[PDB]
Amino acid sequence: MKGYTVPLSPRGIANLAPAPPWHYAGTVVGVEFFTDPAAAAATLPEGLTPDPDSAGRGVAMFIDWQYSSTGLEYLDPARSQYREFLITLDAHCNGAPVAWCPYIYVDNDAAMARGWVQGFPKKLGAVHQTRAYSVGGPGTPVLGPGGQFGATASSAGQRIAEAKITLEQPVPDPAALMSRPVINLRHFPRLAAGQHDQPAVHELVMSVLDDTAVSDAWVGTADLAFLPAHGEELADLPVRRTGKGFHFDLAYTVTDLMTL
Amino acid sequence: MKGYTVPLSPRGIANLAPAPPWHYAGTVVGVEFFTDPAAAAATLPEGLTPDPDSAGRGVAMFIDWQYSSTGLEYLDPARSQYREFLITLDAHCNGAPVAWCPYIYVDNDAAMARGWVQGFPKKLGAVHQTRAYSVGGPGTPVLGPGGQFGATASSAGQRIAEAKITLEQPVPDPAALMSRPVINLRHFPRLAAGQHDQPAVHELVMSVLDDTAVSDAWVGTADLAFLPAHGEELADLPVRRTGKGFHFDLAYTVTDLMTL
Amino acid sequence: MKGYTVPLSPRGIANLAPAPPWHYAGTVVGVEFFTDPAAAAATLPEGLTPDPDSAGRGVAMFIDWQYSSTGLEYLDPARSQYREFLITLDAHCNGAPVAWCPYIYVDNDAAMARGWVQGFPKKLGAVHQTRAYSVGGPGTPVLGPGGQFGATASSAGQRIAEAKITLEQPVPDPAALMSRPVINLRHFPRLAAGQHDQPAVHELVMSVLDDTAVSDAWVGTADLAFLPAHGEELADLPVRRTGKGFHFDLAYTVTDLMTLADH
Amino acid sequence: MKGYTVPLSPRGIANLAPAPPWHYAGTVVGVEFFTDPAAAAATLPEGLTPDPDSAGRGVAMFIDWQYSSTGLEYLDPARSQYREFLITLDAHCNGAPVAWCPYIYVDNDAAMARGWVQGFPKKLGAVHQTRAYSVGGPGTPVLGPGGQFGATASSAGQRIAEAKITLEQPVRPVINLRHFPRLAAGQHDQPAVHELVMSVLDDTAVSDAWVGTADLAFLPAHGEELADLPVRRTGKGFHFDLAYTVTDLMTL
Repeated sequence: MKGYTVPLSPRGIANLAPAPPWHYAGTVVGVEFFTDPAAAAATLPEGLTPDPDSAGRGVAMFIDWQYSSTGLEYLDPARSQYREFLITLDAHCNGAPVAWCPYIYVDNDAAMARGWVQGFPKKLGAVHQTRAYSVGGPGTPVLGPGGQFGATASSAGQRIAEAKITLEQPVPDPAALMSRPVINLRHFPRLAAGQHDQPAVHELVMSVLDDTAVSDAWVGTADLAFLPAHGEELADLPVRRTGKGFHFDLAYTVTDLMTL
Repeated sequence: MKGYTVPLSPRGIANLAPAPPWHYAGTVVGVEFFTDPAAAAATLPEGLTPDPDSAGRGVAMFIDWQYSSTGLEYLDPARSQYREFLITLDAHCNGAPVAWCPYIYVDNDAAMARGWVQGFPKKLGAVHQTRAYSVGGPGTPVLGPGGQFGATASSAGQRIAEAKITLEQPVPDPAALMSRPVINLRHFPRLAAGQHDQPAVHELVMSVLDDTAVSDAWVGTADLAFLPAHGEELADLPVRRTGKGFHFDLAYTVTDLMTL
Repeated sequence: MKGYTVPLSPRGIANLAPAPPWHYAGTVVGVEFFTDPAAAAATLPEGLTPDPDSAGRGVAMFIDWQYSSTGLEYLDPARSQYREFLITLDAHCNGAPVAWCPYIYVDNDAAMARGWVQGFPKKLGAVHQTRAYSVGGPGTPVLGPGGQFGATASSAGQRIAEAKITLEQPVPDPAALMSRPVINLRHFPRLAAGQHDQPAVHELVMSVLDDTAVSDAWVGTADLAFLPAHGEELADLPVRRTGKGFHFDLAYTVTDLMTLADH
Repeated sequence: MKGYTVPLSPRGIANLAPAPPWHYAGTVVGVEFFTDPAAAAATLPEGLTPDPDSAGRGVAMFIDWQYSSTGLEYLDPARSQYREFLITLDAHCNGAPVAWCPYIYVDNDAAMARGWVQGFPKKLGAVHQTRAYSVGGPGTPVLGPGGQFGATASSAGQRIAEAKITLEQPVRPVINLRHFPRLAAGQHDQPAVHELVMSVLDDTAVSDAWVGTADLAFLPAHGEELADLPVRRTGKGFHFDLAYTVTDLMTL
């Protein structure tokens, strides 16, 4: 019986995800937004406190990802490619700026499972972003000044987020786009009677990323809306205003995770 | 904060699945099959031994499920309805006949997550079965003698199982269809460096079903094949012989789980 | 080459749909609704006029279908099963009551193609309805008094319709359900430059159904709303009030189609 | 009653596709292949004849497409993005070399409808290709020598094509059949539209083109005939970006 996640199996192939290293390359459409500080604070786990400078600030990201491990798994895009929508909210952890992730949606089950292991609270959704093609022409925006990119996310057949950015200038400090570490919550419940309120796993974690790289980073303006949907709470973080729109490529490897 | 599974949230609505009770009503197309005893034995976890009488016997099931909890969630079929394919394999636990579930596929993420909590090693797949309609006519089989029903399962765009049954007569003892208790494995890994081989949760469990009911049960003949697929190991349990085909409605409630 | 729809092929198997007969068995959750008479009239093709008694009335249906033809195609549910949401609107054709279908959504491409051939203006969508299971218990409504059934439709990831019905009693006259014949529009455009407004096929048709049967028909109360969505116009027929809710099984065969007027 | 395709509507918004112009930008992973000449010939419509020099040759393409029209429709990727797998087969038209398209699969209904209008015999499928990301790293190949790309296509939950290319080195009109049947009794063998057409592309552009080696197989599937053009051997694999606009179609 081999495997990292279920199903465990004789050859360790059937598992939804094998053991790390997990490698990632993606393209991000991002929007800085501001919600009610109290609404953001309401989502925070016990160990985190509101950001004393930017409470209410968040970032919405729509990402086209490609995953691989040690065996050129990216040659199997029917399993290795997925699209993802998440928000993070500014917070502090012991006086240090961090980014809490309350909600995140993906269109792939393996990504969802790798997510839960990392503490990303992933559910299935349908996510899309405008793509730039280097050939150019009227079927594509330019990845440069004036380039417009749309993005959307749905869950259970309901639209939950719609966004648009217009690029203006290169990001002068690309590496600093990843400055705030992400905080997550590994959580796995119990089903034994009497224990439904006593999860087997429940721990605050900090995302650890190896060999992070950012390229082709652009900044501009942005529009963003969250839409009310049955069975979702994203829109309870209403967009009071939008800040910068961002477009960049992102790569890293995951082999570790810090339990806080 | 509130909720049973992730994401936890201010109102406990965004969670992929709320706490039990979980109620189920389903229609099952079932096929008894026989594979190599050694191939079946290779899938067994520590704690289970080969069945001394029927090693190699298993049952493939294709199910059209509807879920609900305490608030008429069946009124939201976009979330509550799903289709599922699984196999069980005859085994023994401490000299008692049981049914081990190595592989199971479902077309809904909430069902998948509830599955992991139960120890069902669910992955996403596309599952279909012929339906009988009371109105009759050339668009439907009869739920009765001569009625033919097809069923298929795919995962990652690859067909993994194809089945057909032809009904002959009512099941003589419908209550006995669910006689072998199902054994599963709750399993949730760690990502902390050095601990990828030390899962946080790893325990054999017995499925506990409340108020189990079966109706409209028919038996007849069957054909079943498992197809080799990249990233799957189902077809490593080759169908050497097909036994009985079954068609029945099934209902039960989940509130508990027995850790062995 | 062989085949009925594209792709045509050496063996006539690859086609999205073969020739009729097309057989259908389905379960319907239906809602009678009332919108603005002028909104309904705005969708009507040339040839149809407003209903002088019930202008603004329509019916929304959510259907779990199973298709088959001459070879037990229902044994291949990955191709033959699908879910469908449509509306019809009361109208008149030369003084006769008919039902115009402006919008319809389905989760299966073969159904979409067979639809286009019939003049049903089908697009892809995601459609669901609560199911009743004979075994009973807390996972299912009863198909009977008090039974509640929800239904929804989305397109392109946007929710466009949400419905609920509560059953009260058997339909008194099931034979008279959806008694208005359905009118559709076969339409296939041209792409040749200069001809983008000169479609190759453009004709009003009346749906012809063979051996129609209904069973297990119940009526009760209903709630229905259409939701605004980008790239959709369904919600421009706002539900001002709802009438009866319905639940029934439906079966028929298609082999024919009546052309009313070409272009 | 405005609109280009159905549904026609009061505002012309609900239609599956509006009128041209239709603009496209895409990335192609492709494989040249050789099947049995007689198998290719069996797919040919009236009006096309076997290629006297390369009968049996075809090309398989897996494409990640983005569409737009006159209103920045590419800002709505939930409708405007799609993935497509097709094959073409070498043939001749009136003594002249062309590429016949017998089979093609897309993951989007609007693309399927625009396809039928063009005479592409599109059905729904699930199509995927490896993507190259500029940022680089172990999650992506690098366009250039040694760069490896996989691609697959499925239909009705069945895998029908699997391909892989390895790039080595930097670097025919399509014929289709518009076809729309009749349902009126007695007329099921008498289609309302049935005409051979040549694809007309405006402002075509190709960029960043690479060729290399390739593997390709078509898998037998219920309800499909693609694998009845068995890949006997593969030629070149290739990778490139492609753009063009559609406003016209030539009836032959």
